Amino acid sequence: ETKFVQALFDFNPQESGELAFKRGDVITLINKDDPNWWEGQLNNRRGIFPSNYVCPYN
Amino acid sequence: PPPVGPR
Repeated sequence: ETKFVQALFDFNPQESGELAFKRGDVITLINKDDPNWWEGQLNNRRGIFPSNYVCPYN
Repeated sequence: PPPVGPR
């Protein structure tokens, strides 16, 4: 089952390789192995983000 | 909005 998560708050990337998203955005999970930095896809973009900025959606 | 942890 393809897992998703929804953005709780906006997240403006500080370093390269980080996924930018607005609150309410639904992100697709690629990697959830590291408890802090998860990797996902948002349309065209792909990158890591703070897990404490999202919660499950689907 | 919680603080972003160690990179």
